[PDB]
Amino acid sequence: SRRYDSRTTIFSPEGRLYQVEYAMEAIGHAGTCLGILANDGVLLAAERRNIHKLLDEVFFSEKIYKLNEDMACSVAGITSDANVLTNELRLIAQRYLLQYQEPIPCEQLVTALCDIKQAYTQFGGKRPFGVSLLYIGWDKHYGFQLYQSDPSGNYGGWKATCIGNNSAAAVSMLKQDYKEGEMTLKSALALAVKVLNKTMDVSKLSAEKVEIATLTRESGKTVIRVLKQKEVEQLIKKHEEEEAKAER
Amino acid sequence: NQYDNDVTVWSPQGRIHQIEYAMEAVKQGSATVGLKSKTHAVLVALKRAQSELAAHQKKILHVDNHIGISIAGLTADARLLCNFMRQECLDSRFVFDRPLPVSRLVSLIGSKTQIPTQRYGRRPYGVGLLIAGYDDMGPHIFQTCPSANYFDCRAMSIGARSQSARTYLERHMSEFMECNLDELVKHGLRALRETLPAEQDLTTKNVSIGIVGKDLEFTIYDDDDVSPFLDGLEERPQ
Amino acid sequence: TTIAGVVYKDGIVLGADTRATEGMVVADKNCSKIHFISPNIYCCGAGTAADTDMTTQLISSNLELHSLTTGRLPRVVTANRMLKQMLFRYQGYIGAALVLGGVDVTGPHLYSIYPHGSTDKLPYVTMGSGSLAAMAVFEDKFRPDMEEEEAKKLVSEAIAAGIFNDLGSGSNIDLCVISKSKLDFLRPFSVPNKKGTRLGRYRCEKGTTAVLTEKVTPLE
Amino acid sequence: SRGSSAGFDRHITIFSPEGRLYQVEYAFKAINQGGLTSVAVRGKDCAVIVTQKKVPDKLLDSSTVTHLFKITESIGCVMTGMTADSRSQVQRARYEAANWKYKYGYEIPVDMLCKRIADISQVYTQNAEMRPLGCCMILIGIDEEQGPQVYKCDPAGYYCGFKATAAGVKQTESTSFLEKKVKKKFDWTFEQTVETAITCLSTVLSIDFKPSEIEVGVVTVENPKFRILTEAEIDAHLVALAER
Amino acid sequence: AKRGYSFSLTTFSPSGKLVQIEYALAAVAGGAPSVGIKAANGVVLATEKKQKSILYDERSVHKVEPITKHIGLVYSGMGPDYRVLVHRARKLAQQYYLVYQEPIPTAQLVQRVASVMQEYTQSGGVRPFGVSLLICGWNEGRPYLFQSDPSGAYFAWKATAMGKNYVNGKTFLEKRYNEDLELEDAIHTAILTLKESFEGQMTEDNIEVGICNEAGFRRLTPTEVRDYLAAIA
Amino acid sequence: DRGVNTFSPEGRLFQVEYAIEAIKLGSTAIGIQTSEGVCLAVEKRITSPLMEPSSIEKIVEIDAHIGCAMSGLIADAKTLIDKARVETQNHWFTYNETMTVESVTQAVSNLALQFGEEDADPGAMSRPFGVALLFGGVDEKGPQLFHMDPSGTFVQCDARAIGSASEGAQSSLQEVYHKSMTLKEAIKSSLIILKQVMEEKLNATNIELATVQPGQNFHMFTKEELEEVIKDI
Amino acid sequence: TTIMAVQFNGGVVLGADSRTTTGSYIANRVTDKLTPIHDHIFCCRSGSAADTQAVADAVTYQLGFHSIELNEPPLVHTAASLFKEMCYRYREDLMAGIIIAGWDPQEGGQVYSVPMGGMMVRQSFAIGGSGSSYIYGYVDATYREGMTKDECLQFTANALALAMERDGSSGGVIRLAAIQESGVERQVLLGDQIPKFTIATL
Amino acid sequence: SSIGTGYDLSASTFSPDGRVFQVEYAMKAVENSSTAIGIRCKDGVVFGVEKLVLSKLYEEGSNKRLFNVDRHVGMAVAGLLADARSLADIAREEASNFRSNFGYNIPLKHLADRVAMYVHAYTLYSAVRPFGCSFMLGSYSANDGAQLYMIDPSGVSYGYWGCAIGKARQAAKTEIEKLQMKEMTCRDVVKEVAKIIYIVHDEVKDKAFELELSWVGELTKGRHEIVPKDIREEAEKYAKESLK
Repeated sequence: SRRYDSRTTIFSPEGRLYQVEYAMEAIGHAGTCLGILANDGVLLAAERRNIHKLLDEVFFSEKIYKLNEDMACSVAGITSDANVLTNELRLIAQRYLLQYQEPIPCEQLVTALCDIKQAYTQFGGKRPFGVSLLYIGWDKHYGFQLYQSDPSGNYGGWKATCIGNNSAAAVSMLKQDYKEGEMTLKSALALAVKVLNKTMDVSKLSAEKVEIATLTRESGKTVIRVLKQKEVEQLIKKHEEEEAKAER
Repeated sequence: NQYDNDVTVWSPQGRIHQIEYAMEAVKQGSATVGLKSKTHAVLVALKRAQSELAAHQKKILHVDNHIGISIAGLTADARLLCNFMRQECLDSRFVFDRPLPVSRLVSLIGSKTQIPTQRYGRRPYGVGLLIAGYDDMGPHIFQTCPSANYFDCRAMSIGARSQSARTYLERHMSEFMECNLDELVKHGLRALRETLPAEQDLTTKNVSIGIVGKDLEFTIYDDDDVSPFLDGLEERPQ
Repeated sequence: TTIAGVVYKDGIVLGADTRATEGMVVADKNCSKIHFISPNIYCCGAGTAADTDMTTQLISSNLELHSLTTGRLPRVVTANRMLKQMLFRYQGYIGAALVLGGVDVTGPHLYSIYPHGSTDKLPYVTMGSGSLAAMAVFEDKFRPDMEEEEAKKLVSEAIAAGIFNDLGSGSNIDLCVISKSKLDFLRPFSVPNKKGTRLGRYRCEKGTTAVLTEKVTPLE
Repeated sequence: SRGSSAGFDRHITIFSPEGRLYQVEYAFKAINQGGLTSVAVRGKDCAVIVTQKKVPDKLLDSSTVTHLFKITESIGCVMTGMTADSRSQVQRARYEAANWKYKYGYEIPVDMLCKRIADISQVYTQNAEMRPLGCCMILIGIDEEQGPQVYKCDPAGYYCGFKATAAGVKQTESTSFLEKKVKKKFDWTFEQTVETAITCLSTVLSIDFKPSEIEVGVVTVENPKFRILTEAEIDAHLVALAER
Repeated sequence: AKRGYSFSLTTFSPSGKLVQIEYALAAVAGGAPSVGIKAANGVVLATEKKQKSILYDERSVHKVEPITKHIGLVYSGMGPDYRVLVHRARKLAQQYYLVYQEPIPTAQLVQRVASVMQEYTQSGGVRPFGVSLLICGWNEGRPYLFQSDPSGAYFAWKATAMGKNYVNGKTFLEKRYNEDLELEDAIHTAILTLKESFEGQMTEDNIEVGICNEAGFRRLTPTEVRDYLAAIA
Repeated sequence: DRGVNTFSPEGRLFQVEYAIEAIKLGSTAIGIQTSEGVCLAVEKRITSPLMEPSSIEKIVEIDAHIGCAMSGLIADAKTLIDKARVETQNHWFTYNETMTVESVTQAVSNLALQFGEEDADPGAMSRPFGVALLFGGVDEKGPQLFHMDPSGTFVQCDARAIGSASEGAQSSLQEVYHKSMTLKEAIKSSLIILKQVMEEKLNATNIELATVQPGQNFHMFTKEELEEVIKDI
Repeated sequence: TTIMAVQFNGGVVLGADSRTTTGSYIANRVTDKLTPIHDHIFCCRSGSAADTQAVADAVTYQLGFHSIELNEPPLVHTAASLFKEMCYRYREDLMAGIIIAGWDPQEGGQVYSVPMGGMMVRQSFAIGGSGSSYIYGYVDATYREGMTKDECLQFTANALALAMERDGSSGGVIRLAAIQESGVERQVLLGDQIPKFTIATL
Repeated sequence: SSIGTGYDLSASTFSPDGRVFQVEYAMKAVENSSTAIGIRCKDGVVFGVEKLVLSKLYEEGSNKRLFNVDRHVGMAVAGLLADARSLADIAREEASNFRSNFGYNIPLKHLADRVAMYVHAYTLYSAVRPFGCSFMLGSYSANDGAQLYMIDPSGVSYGYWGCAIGKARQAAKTEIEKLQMKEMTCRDVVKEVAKIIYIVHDEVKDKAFELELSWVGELTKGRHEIVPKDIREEAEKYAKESLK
């Protein structure tokens, strides 16, 4: 029995978890996913990996998941393990709504799932979830927020972050253009396209390869929408003309 | 080489090494002698001391009014089996009122010790016991091993250098049946003396005696109570 | 509640009323009491209305799971044994009085299942509040091996007898005819009762009710 | 690669680099460890089972040594492989057959009995805790609606209906013998189906065996009850073979 | 007496790939070819039913299995593992009907089936399935087609191919498949995609085909397969 | 790699033998049994002058009549002492009397080989306690001292030393101790041997002294009364 | 409810009424209380209709599986013991009065009685149910030792006819069953076929 | 036929050639233990086990290899005596549960099947090891008559007229072949059983042995009893005289 055991919840000589770090390698192969914060709203931008001629396209989104009335998340890593985690996030958000009769704060929902992901790394002898999650939402305590999640159960509140393929190069590119406390949603969408175009395997950029979703508070209500192809096409062309205007 | 880690793994020769390694625990502990007559059963045990400042280890333990044991091996495994033997004797006196026969109790040990020798992640009881008991059939001397196999013996000695004691008991086996209580015990110490080297002999501090039978209940003699038995000893035969 | 079943030359005719009452007040005028089990077996229901629905739907769910694994049409004895064993385990706490009737490979089979878990195989059975009035029609006019139209007339008269004579039953007569090749689910077979139309309407004039606060919310 | 190994793919029931289950593949070789061959042939009137009855010494009681088993009054089977695993699958088959009649009212079909055993043996294939059963069950019996049925389940979990089947050491050789008989149009009667089954075990193994060396079990339309022929009736079929 | 392993058998490699899932995807690739095409008017599923011995009874065991009145399944890879997925899909479809009193949406059933397939890649002492599934259905006046792999991921397809030479199937599909095809035309192009990788003549016993529309899902009888197979319609 | 309950070719468990080796790295402790009481001495071993010396407690009271000194892994010891404190109060609740020193030691000795992987509770022990203990107290039999080790073998001792320099301190106790010595000589002798085995010089805020006598209850020596016996170097 | 089983040299003769009442109303006047368990083993049901039918189906499942494991024709004592274990263990939950009678190649004709308590005893003749109380006087006086098959058929029919006459819970149709080495043969006594007994009038 | 690394460590693991070595090594444990014989006669069964004396200090009757499963059932064991006693307790409980449910003495053919299923259940898992012992069962009644069964570490049960298990099982079986146990009375069998053990016993490899015999037939009215001092020594006298 112990001969066939892989030993997942065990420390290494250097003081680190192997199965967690190997799960971190799994996310680095997945599609590029970035989310950035603005003054009037907050948005997510993800690289769609499911690209084929004979795909049906039924769902509203591929990697953007709706969790709450005021909250949404994005996925980087294994799609199957993500479907379990996103379903759990929807349950925790509803348990809080049943108990307190008010929407769950953004930080409380992120920490709740990260407690479960930490449990898998400490006890159980099972493989950890190889999924990194980017959360966007609004609460009455702090407002518009952005969060990053790790397989170890590690969370962090960001203003501009990226996870997935070419994550190290993209986060440095986001560090170059971002302006603190002055960025609007209009300039944020232009910044997101700028990063995705440069940090990608197949360049030029088409509407089918990318997926952008926005979260904005309108008339005292949170509005979460996935931008359609025609809306995305305009954002690419606005950056495409900026490429031509650069040579002058 | 790789078959000596678990009890569940069988050797290509048709053996279990983990049970055989558990038997080595009995051989490392000090020797104890168990013999019987027609009316009495006596346990004579040799005590060990890690240092001269520390007292000698307890070797004979109580089980019931008619049953007693002398252990050889692990101390914690000895007390764990002793508590089981005490509980089974209490259950018989609670339900049937009568004292539980020795043959019944030894069979219960052979049932409990068999369980962990077959399951994964479980170990055999690394302790050998010599059981002295008296029922309505006479005196009894029983030998239990780390393996569930038990022995009904006339005289037996198990432990460190117990082979020398085993040879003495074999030459005087026919004498035991018609022996007096005082003489029966003297045969026990003389066997226990053979285990020790010619440099040292038996004293009041390292000898424990447990006697049970028709005349009296099980009683353990330790320091000043063991001295009437030691006095009148035949001199050391090197 | 008046439910009945019959066995004729070809198949089975099942009957039911449409009155559902809360105490001594009519709650539903048009209520379905003949329930779907399988494309060949149907079951009438009586007793506790909530218990009747959920007991039927569970066995119908299990038999659809059973028929697709076997690859052939489910048997009436399979529907009977499932209802018999499940109701027995609850010791009659689930108040479900059922009349099982379906056409099988073996032939026509009619059963009557009691809430405690007792089953009776008979050519004709009556269950519910007006079961005594319905049985009286069968014990007087029933004959072995009948025609389809002759069997349909007998059950309709049996249900109607429970409708007029029993206070617990009323309104429309529902019939379900199942044969070896044909399945007729006549929902309104006979409507003996009719409401006297309102000759003098008391329609409230526009703006006769006093309003304190008004709020209008637009929709997409 | 064709024959590659990684990790513990040959010790526990897990996938190999190619996508093959080695432990499951070794279970088929455990069937051939018994040194016996079973042949099943289906006719228009009956289903026939024939198997070797090896008695190495006179010390053994011949009546007790049998691979023919009764599950229901209408359903019988034969076991090929490890006898310890064989009896365990029979006792489970007897349980599933009785439970079907209790829960569903009517008697279990041969099609559903073989499917149930195949689903149980699938659990061994997916779980690493236990090894798959090193035995093979060939079920016979008449469905009261379709007719005679012959089914066979694998340690892998594969179940299928058959016109003619074989299992054991001489499995692949005897299956080729049945193919030649099926290709040609035959009038499959009671005597025709039995004689084809016996000759198959007599040509491949090349023995020309005695009535005490084989065991035969038939299920006919007139008698749906499972019956063993015994030495008195088996000899009658054997003496009739040496005629043409 | 038994216990059961609590540790996972599927673990992450130093590279970052799940070793057991990729080998399970290798197991499905070495199976019989299976095709599924949505036609906006109906759904068609066809698979290779090669028996390669004649002695086997062809009508006894089916590869195309119905789940409910409107949903069916076609697979590639291992047979025994598929059968357990059928019973589980049938039970999950009935659990939805008992609660909501409405025929289960195709998109919803696939989510529930893939969730079970995800478990066996993370649960203690179990290997993943060596089966990829093609789920068809009809609800809200719209046809549906999905694909669920050993990993637990699900994809929506217009037309796709599985089994051996799936790369040759999809390339032939994107060359032949067109939007707004009739149900009868969908069967013709589905039975032709299976001919791409087959060898050894097609007979009514050699392949198995099932259709799904507004009337519901049903398996086509060997008589109906016979007419759609004799070269012409 | 092997299981926790694995026997050696020698005839003993591995995990138990390694737990004995764990004590040899811990701090030294000396206990002496006298006719008029039992004294316990232990080094605090302060790593940094910033750390509070009063926080380091290696001698703790189980009851008002029994004290206990610990060596090796301090963290594991506090679990054993806490269990011993409950057992004394459980016996007090049931029998309305104080437990004997031998009985308290036997109660802790029952938790010796209660470690294992299979056939155990979800929150059971996986490894033995790497702690050597010195149970010193006064009952109706008089002043007694007991020694316990990871194996669970408990025995009465006149003078016992456990820790890093266990071999050096024991040899010094063998040439000084006799049956008819006084308690003041027992405290004096223990301190002279304690400074010999230490690496850092003996100080008032460096040692712990506790005496249990038939006269009074468990007494912990404060800094002021410690210097009263330190002045006699 | 009236049930009867009489033992003879060849095998057993069974008899049961056809009336099942839910208060004072007949729910079924055609009830078959003779339940087959095996090829030669039958039982007679009395008491709660839900309870008796559930146990009878459970014994059929238990004995059916038992007979195949031993590969031997089942004993009447074995079949009655399975009824005994269920009636005794759940005696506070079940209302059953089962009389088990059949045939086996080892002993022959056997009649066993399992009353409300859960006990088991072998008898030459057995009567149970509500209507059995009225015919205790008749059976004790008419019974002869060593009666033939034909005599036992008349003996059961007469006793049941007198029971249904007086008891309100008993009535309808007499159902008889004769079991021997040959097999099981059943007959149904109708309206005018019933044993005639005069009504005393002034 | 020997695998070193893997395949032979767990009982839930198949070897490349399709064998379970953990069961085979348990069969090697019974080969190292002394021979145990049992011959079925016309009116019962007679058992005979040679008990190797390890030390002269042990009492006569200790380490008994003859057990009473039921009042009519006997048990002769070979192999590891630790596992032999545990299987005896399971056999005793199986016989106890049958009488408690049905009310009559358990048939040997059913008892041998139910215990062998328990023996088999220890050969499929890694959590438990197969029993390292083989045993025999014998009973006599009025209806069933004389019956004898043998169960090996794998879990296989067969009927025997005369079986032997232990050190020299091959040498013992050749001696039973000469005997006419079909026609012989069990009183003459005890005389012949005793002399086989004396011939089989290797007195240059092994030291000394103690003879143990058992009755179960019409002579003891069906009850399994131990052979009295008068008959045992009378058969032991013939065993020594026929040796010359």
